[PDB]
Amino acid sequence: YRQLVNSSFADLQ
Amino acid sequence: RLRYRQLVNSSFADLQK
Amino acid sequence: RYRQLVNSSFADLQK
Amino acid sequence: RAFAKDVKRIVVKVGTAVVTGKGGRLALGRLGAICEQLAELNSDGFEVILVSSGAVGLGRQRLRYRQLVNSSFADLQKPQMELDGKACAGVGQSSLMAYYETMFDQLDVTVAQMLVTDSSFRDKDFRKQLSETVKAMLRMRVIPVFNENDAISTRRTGIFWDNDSLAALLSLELKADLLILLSDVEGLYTGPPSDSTSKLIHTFIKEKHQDEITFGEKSKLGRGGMTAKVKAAVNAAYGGVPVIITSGYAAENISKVLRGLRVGTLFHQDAHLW
Ligand SMILES: Nc1ncnc2c1ncn2[C@@H]1O[C@H](COP(=O)(O)OP(=O)(O)OP(=O)(O)O)[C@@H](O)[C@H]1O
Ligand SMILES: N[C@@H](CCC(=O)O)C(=O)O
Ligand SMILES: [Mg+2]
Repeated sequence: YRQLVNSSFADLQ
Repeated sequence: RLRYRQLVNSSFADLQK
Repeated sequence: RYRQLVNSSFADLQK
Repeated sequence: RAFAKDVKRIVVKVGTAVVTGKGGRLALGRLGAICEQLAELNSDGFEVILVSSGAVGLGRQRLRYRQLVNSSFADLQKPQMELDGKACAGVGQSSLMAYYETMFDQLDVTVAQMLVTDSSFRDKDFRKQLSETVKAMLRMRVIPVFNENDAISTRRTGIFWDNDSLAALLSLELKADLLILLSDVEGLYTGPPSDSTSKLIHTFIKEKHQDEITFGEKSKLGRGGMTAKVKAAVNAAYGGVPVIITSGYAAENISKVLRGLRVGTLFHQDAHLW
């Protein structure tokens, strides 16, 4: 989660 | 392109599942 | 402040 | 409107309001109609010089989305600050020239990116070379797209930091016949158009329409709004260029003005003998 909350929409891509 | 659209429309609570 | 952002969509944040 | 017969060099001007509609989105509806009308005019033997504006809005919108895509969720916590005082402008001018090309490559009319600063102007020997260049470019049936470079400037006299005045100066320098100032409203009213007290006028008399023109209780400032527009028009008229202010949310109007159908407001140096 923290990773998800500390990620870039570009990263999420 | 469709993956981009899906990610643009998704809700953060949906990026976990 | 938090919950909204959590459930909102990247598009939405662009309002 | 008798001058409409003998005009073969016009300087139209689309303001940011005309170009952009919602959320830094090019008004494809308005811009397309205006470009189509300009292409039809060009074909009918008319030197059409286009002075456009709206790069700042497009740059602001695209740099917004280029922040949120490259932002961390934590960042989304606090409303982001100003994007920039000049970079939005840069990106937006790029985008606008891009659009124009794409559109003018459908009706086969070539355009050139001529960007001029206030310092470049006022430089002796510049007010000429620009002149000659623009003349040759018009001669090969090309439509220039003038603008004010807001990305390499240092202002943060001469041009009035507005394309509207830029239009005026260029028109006087390039020795144009007419300068059109397409805007959102149907012309120069007697104040704010919302209330019924303000009434549209059709000719700007020097000593008549300078007592009931507040330019809105609202002072635009950013684009100088109307006051600036009226000033530009007056200056252009005085130098020897008739100037007409008209709505731009309807391109068809341009043909009516050029053909002569009593539409808009006239800022003519022949006010006494009219
Ligand atoms: N005296 C007036 N009569 C009619 N409308 C007015 C008056 N004063 C202010 N306004 C309003 O303010 C606005 C001023 O428009 P403005 O000239 O700033 O747009 P613009 O030409 O796109 O500016 P720019 O291109 O420099 O960004 C008009 O849309 C008009 O509705
Ligand atoms: N900065 C905008 C125009 C600024 C203005 O409204 O005059 C551009 O370069 O296109
Ligand atoms: Mg203005």
